[PDB]
Amino acid sequence: LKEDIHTHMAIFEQREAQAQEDVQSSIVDEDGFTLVVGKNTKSLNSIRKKILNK
Amino acid sequence: RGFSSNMSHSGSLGGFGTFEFTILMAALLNGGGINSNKILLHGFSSYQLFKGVIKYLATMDLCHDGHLQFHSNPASKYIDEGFQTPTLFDKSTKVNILTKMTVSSYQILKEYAGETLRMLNNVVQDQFSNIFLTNISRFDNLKYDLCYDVQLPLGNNLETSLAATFGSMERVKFITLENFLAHKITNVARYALGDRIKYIQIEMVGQKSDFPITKRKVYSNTGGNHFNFDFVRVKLIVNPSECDKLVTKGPAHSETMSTEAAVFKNFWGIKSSLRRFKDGSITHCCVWSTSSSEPIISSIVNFALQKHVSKKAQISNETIKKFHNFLPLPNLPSSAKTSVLNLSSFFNLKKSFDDLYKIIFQMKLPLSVKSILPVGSAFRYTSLCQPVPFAYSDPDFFQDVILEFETSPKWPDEITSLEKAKTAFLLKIQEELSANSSTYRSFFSRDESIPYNLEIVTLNILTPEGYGFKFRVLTERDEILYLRAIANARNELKPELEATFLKFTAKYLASVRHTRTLENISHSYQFYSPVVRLFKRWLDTHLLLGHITDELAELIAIKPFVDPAPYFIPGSLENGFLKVLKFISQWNWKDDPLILDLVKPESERLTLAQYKGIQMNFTNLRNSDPNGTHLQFFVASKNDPSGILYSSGIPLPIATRLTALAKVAVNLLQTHGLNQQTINLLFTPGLKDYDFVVDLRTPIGLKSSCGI
Amino acid sequence: SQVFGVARIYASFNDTFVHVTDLSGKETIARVTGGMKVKADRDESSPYAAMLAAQDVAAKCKEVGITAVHVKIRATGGTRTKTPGPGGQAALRALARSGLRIGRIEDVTPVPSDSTRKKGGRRGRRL
Amino acid sequence: AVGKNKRLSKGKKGQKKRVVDPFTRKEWFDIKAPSTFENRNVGKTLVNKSTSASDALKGRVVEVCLADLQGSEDHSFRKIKLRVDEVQGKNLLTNFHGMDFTTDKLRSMVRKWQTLIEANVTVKTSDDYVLRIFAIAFTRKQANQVKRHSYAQSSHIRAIRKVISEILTKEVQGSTLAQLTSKLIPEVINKEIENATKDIFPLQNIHVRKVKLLKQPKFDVGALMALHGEEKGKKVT
Amino acid sequence: SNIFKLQIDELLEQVKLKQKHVLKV
RNA sequence: UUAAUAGGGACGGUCGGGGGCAUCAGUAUUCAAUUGUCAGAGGUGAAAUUCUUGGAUUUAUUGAAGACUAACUACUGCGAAAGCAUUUGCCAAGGACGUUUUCAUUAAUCAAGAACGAAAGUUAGGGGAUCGAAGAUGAUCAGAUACCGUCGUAGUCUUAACCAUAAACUAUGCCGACUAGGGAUCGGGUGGUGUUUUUUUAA
Repeated sequence: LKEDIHTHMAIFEQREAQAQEDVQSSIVDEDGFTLVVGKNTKSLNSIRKKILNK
Repeated sequence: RGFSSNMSHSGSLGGFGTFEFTILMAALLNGGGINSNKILLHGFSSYQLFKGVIKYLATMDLCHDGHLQFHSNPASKYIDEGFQTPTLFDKSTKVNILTKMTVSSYQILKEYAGETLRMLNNVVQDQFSNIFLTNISRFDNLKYDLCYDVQLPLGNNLETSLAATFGSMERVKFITLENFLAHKITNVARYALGDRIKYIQIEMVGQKSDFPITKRKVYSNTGGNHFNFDFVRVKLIVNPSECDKLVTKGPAHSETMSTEAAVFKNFWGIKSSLRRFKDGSITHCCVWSTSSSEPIISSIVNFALQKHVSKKAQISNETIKKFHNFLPLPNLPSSAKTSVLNLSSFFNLKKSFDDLYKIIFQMKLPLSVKSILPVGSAFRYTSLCQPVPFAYSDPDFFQDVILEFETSPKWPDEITSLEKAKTAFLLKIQEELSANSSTYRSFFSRDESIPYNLEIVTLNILTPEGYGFKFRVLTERDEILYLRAIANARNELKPELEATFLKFTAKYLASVRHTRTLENISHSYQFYSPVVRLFKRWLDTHLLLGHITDELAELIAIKPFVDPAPYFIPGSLENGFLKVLKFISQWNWKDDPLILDLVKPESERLTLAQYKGIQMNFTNLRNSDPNGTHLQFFVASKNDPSGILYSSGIPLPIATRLTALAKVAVNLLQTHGLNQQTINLLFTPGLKDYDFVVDLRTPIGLKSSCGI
Repeated sequence: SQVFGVARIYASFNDTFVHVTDLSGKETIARVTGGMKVKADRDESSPYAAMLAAQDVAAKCKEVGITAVHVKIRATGGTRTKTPGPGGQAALRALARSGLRIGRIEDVTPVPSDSTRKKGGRRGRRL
Repeated sequence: AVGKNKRLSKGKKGQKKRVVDPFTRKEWFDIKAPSTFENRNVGKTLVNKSTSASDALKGRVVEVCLADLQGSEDHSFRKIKLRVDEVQGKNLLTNFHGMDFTTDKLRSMVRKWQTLIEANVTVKTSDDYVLRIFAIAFTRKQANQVKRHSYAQSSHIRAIRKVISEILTKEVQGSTLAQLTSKLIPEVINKEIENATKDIFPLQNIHVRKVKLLKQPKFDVGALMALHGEEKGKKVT
Repeated sequence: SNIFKLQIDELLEQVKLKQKHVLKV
């Protein structure tokens, strides 16, 4: 169990870290539209879900 | 309520008929108050006329302190003085109509009037059917907690001693020996039991009132023109608070033995003793010994009745004995002597938990522990077998405990990551627990109760005292992730995901509330603890616990107590259990919802707005599910307003089987009275209607490791 | 083996009350003041009155059986001074001098969040 | 003034004599605390012997510091009131009756150049024990703050007061008093307030100032015995 | 209250004795 | 024709111990019930009226009444001024900021008159805990403690109207320009930044 948990947390932290950088990296569309990302946002997948939810 | 105008000094409950009801109408329509003011006005409707008298009988006392006088031929006046017997005097005619009322029956009458007045004032729930369209007199056991049948000796005439005891002095006072013996039995039984009981009724079984014209007096087969009865039955309403008291307190010691002390020593004889207590008081007292098979009352009534009425009488209540034996006897010291109302076994479990409860807090963790909430069955006094040290074959040995740490924003937002963080907590809890406290043993286990949630891991702690505890994390993020789970699911899969959420809250969120309320309410209902196990034991014999969650049985078993109407709150194992079976027999779960106020006896009571909300839920559910295939039992309360939490997922065949056995059980009691043969028939499974039956035998006997 | 009391001292500007009780408080064990122990009223607030007052209860304290006391010192309070006067501390000294085991010391002077007008008036008092 | 020169006062004629030492009749009685506290021994008390003793014993309230009951100086500044409810064999069973802090700690807490926020709520627990809670918090400056004071605007004080009130109401409603007291001892409640108020503002020294029990339901000896975790006497041979 | 009143009236008419059996007695 | 770093109004998020009507808390004072004990309690520079063995003062469990918001309280905030410090809701009102929205000179000064106007005072009801002009009474010994003590009317609070006076002070008409630097604070706005924060409920 110790090894299984340790591997799983490490993989998650890398993916979570990468996701947070992607959203807060000044995303700009090919037509020069700069996506607005709020502070504390971590995943772009979450942003899409809000647009769908609302 | 089984009330008639017939004689009651003979023993039958009655004397109060229409005439005593209607005559009391006129007295109150002509006055009735302590100021001779009218209590009933002649313009009152049928409801108002009936209400005041149900109120009148309930609160004004007509037997011991106070009596009412009226004029048939003059305003009726309530006098404070009492004649020590029920009296509604009539000065115009100089007759007391309430002469036929026995002292014992009057309090029973007053109890019914008061408890109906409470339902009459009730506005949340309709009580029309209970007050009027429910017969509580069909079974004595359902109506009365304990029943003892006494066989008098030489029964073609009573023994010379017993006939001598009646004597010349009592013919004038009591015209018939049947009347005299009933008063003798009531006085000694009432005096012997004292505060242990609320009401006592003595009934002459097999008493006839009609005889052929060819004969002068009624003839009983046992009587032989001497005594018009077969046998007497002592029926009791026991008081749970002091029913199992080991000692019967008596008058205090003094220089000169007082009259109360005189009757105290004479009545119990050798059984009486003068004994001192820790407080330093010296009083005359007598001793009893508790037993796991019988109550203290059976011992008192036997000894008291034999000494005073007849040394040759035979007292036997085997029916209550069988139910006590069917309750498992734990493997603890002095188990046989322990009473069925004792919860010492559960308390020792709590103290062991308290020791571990301290160790966990002082331990240092990355997140501070918010609270630890025990939620196991034994913590709410409901486990089928009482906890036993090291008896780990009991399936209820490992008690669920909910641990919740302080709110943090660092929880994984992925649920499989969320739990692997949860397990990482318990892993650390295991490590320092092993180091600092080596006397405690621990191991991990997986849980699959929540469907599809295959990562849950729980720590099972084996305490040095010999008890097991199972620990699982609660997280604030966990709930909303499930709410996130339902939202993203495809429309076809959403009904499946909400079912997963339903069992999650059943185990984690609502489980905490269920134990908190039940533990507190159980104290007031002393006999709830014994009955609920025996009901669960009954379910297990018929193979129903496997589909019935433990909570549903508990909510079913508590209905006769929070809602005892038209009956009284049970104070016996046999009375409480049969009432549960009766309710199931007459419960129409397709059209009638089951909703309870989990409150102590007269806040958190359901008021009208919350009440109406719950039926509105039932109607909406039944609109979509009229046949009830998806859901059968609608059990709701303050804790569960949805009403589907603890009754979801049961197959329809099991639901009908539960009601089927109850009706046949009631029909069995109707056809054949309560006895040893019936009780065994109730508690044994048919196993024939099942299409195929598979027999298993374990390699070793599991009783001794189960604590039985 | 250690039975506890509560030694309550009320140090007013004109008098000092030394009152020893049980833990809960209704039962008085011993109550003496400076007026008990002095011949002139002007010296009731004097520390000398407090000590001979405090010593008297301590002997009476050992009589009933109480061997330790929790000290709850206070002043007159209200719209008057908040701090116990020299008499209060002197009594606390004597209780230590008597030998009684002192458990805890707390100030329970009544502090008003809002006080009615003082006796002095606008121009003041204590001239 | 016991002086001779002191003038006689009116009361001095009628003087009842000390012909009875009161303690000759008084009987000592032992007090016990609920199982929630580690140290059940909280001393003893005395009453006149029964002619009864119990009637005076019921309603007895004793106030005691946690440090004695918990055996830790971390709670030296907190006190609990325990009310006697049942007596058996000279052992006085008590129940939680109140909580409060020492005056010195409250005075030391209130300091200049900061804002004092206090919130109170009237709420009942699941056992129908109606109670009133008082909570206090204080503003604090950040690590890099250069402003002397850490005042918060009125809208912010109201926002904090709304958050704190919600938490206190939630904790009391979804718990029993015995469970409620179990949370008071570790001071867990303060930790959720400071995290609940965390995104709003940094607060320091968050504490539940006082607990009052406004009403009580019908007394239940059965419940009382359970919280404390019957006895035969001795035959006179 | 109106529900209870109508429930009384329904209860009565169920238990009212049939007038024909009166005339017979 | 401009759209005055004239002005009006709008609209957006804030901001305030601004105002009124309800509502909640809070100790403290006095009084009352119960509870344990006993000789003084009170007050002064020192004492005496006064209360007290029907139990004073003091101890605790409460309850009732009327005022009023300590500590947090700062060369800080709001209001034309006088003034305004507990929580929550309702009613409207207002300064500043933002505006690539709107009128187009609608402005400055000023008589009579009007509104507000601390505390005290007045008419007629209510309330009356505390404080308290007046009046009563104790003591009238000693100069740093030399005017104190007890009872206490009107008043202190409020309702509907009068009275319109303050060292109601920048001891200092109003409107509008220009004529030095410096950094503390309050409200708003703009940019940057990394700590505290935090996550698909919202905010």
